[PDB]
Amino acid sequence: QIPDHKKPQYASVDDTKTQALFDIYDTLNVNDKSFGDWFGNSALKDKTYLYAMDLLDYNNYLSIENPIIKTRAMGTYADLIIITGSLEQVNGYYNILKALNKRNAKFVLKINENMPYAQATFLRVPKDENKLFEQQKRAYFNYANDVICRPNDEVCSPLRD
Amino acid sequence: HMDKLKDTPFMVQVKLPNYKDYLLDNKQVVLTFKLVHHSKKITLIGDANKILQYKNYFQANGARSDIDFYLQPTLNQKGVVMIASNYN
Repeated sequence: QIPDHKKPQYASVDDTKTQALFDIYDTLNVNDKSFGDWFGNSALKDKTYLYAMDLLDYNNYLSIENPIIKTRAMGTYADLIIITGSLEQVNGYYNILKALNKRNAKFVLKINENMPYAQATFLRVPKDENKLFEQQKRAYFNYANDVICRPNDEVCSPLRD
Repeated sequence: HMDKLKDTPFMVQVKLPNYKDYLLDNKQVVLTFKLVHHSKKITLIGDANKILQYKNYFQANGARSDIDFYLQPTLNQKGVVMIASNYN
């Protein structure tokens, strides 16, 4: 179902044991525990609780669960956020994500008026020191273009100005 | 979302819905996920059809085969009510 180069992947970004997660193709499913507990906190893991709620309509819920959950986890902690799409949409999501982001991310809005839905790109880098930051960012964008992205893969277009 | 995996570097792209839809339903989507992800007992009350669909989506091809699901079919009721409980 998911081509093998589009599956999310870890990749040793340094001599540190901490590898970095590359989901360039938006294929990390939120319910998937394979890559660790990215989504869902441990502030509820063993808290005793009892809660009752009205479920959203099922089809509606299905089609927004992954984007909304993934955005909320990733976009809270990123240091660089790119929003790609129509002016109407990148604006709408800049206000959503400026609010959400807890790490003073830099925002870049890439306007593409042919994109019927916006696309966010979330980068978080490990750990003068401002020059280091810039070089790290350039290496992640290179590792995604050269290594992970196929030449004509269209999801990758906001990574390669 | 807030985890001890937030020491870890990442680079993730997301294909977003219409931001007006995000605004309208993000808070409730987060509840639902928060509650099924961590819960040990889920109870679903609603139309016999809708609750079976949710029980299966929630079970994730067995990534949540450890949740104890309890279905209660109804009739004159529009919607599905979830009751999630946890315990140590």
